[PDB]
Amino acid sequence: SIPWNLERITPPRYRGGSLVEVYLLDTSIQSDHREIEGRVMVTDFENVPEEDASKCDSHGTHLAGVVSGRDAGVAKGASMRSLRVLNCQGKGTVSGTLIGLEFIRKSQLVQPVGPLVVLLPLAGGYSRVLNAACQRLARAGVVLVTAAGNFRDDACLYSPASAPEVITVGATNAQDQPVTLGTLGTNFGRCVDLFAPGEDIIGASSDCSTCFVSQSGTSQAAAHVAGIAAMMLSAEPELTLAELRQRLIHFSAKDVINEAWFPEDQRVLTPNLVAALPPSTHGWQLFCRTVWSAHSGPTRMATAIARCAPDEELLSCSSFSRSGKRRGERMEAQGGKLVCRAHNAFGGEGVYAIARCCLLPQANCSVHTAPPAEGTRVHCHHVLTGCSSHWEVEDLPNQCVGHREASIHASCCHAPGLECKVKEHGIPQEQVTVACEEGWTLTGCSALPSHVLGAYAVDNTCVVRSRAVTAVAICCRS
Amino acid sequence: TATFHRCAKDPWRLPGTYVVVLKEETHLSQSERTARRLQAQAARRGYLTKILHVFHGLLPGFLVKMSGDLLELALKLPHVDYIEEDSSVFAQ
Amino acid sequence: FVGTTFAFEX
Repeated sequence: SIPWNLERITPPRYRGGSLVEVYLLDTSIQSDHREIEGRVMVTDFENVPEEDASKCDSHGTHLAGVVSGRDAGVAKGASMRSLRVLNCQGKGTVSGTLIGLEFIRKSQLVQPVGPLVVLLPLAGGYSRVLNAACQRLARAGVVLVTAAGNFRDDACLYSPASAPEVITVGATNAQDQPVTLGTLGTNFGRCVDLFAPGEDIIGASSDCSTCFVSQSGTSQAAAHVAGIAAMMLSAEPELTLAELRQRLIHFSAKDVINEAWFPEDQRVLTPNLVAALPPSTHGWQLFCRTVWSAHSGPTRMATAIARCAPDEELLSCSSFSRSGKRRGERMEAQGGKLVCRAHNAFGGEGVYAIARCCLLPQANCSVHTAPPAEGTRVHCHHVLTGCSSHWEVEDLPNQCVGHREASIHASCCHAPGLECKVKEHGIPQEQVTVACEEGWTLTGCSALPSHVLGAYAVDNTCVVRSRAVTAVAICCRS
Repeated sequence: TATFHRCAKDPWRLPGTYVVVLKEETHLSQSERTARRLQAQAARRGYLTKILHVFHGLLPGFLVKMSGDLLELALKLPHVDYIEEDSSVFAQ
Repeated sequence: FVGTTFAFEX
């Protein structure tokens, strides 16, 4: 009888949202529906384009029910407030969405409450102004959750999906596979933070005040994460956006999506995570996440930059190109904070910078660099959390070792209470793989210096891709 | 240094309405004056304009209904960071 | 897959 989606997000051990308020920007809603009556406040804010009744409020009503519905909702408690930015045809404007976001911020300033979650179950093409407004609202301390988009395309080409600091959610089905429907389906790629149930999702139907209907979409998926976030923020109201994102990743089901569904180049970029509620088991723990940059593009001196949130530390930095035409990567300071920078090679199509960003308070971290030797070595003379290497040439023990013609960089942290170890694995090979042990957190992933495309952490597994390769994982714990 | 942007997905563009985004610390009083200035400069050129909304609190700026003919003029206004043509969003 | 969800037919 439990809807498949609500079971799916239930953790393997278990035992809401009322201190939190969830704003919904959507079609009009049937607020007297019994799933949500008394739980959704209609603001009567409205900014919608002209057209060009049951149908008018179907989308919004269903999603209010996914978030907060008394029988089929994720956060059955939660208070919601709704703004109307989509017309009867499900169409809105960028300007209308901006005015809506601005209305939420003004409301907050006039009558402050607790943590706010804003669900944006909508998408248009990439928009500079919409992304900037989202970013600004996130920096003001509001959590934003948005749909990845339903076009079976790269979510970075859409807004607010592509918007920095917003939690972007793709849709998976009952078999934990990405939703597809011909040329249509869940978006994917590096702007998606995680997936959540978004096919065959039962919820309030505006056909009648007690009716239910199954609907599909990345908005339904996003509504699950909005619900989960509201619950997480009720339990731990002081969470920063970066702490909340790290928990959502950490409590997700991992490696359950078959990545064959995605286009080949998007597989490495797309997180293999399906959202879940935190377990009754939660005592400090080391949380890390992998942050892929935008592709640098093909310019000879091109660089890609991957950054961490202000309250995170960059513990390592890697890079990847599909061709292998690569000059590696280095950690460089920038506004007094370390970023991961990767360098394209001459004639390369471009590269990605790949940061490992971790929540490590009281850490004092530095970088130790050695320029090319005649091989090259550097050590934390402190625990080593990461090795990087870059070169300027066209071709060839708390210690990092690089090529004799390359610079080598060690990330060294003073982190009392932190234990780290290094695990190596090598074989004759398109891909070699080495995983940290359960309860340990991968902080760094690199290849021992036959032609490597790059290296990247996937959860707590270090992956090395080549065209006698040895993967090296640095693993730490409290 | 002010730049123009519109939706790459051509069917989703909504020409004739523009979001004028001003530089980060621009004050509401300045946004309002910049809007009136655009309308005055436009009217002298024979163009009707309508200021639909003045933004403050997240981004400073304003929403204006006008011919795209005026974009070169608008990009030269004081405080302008960039201008974006309005476009469609859709239930997902 | 309902028509109220862009871009499904509905």
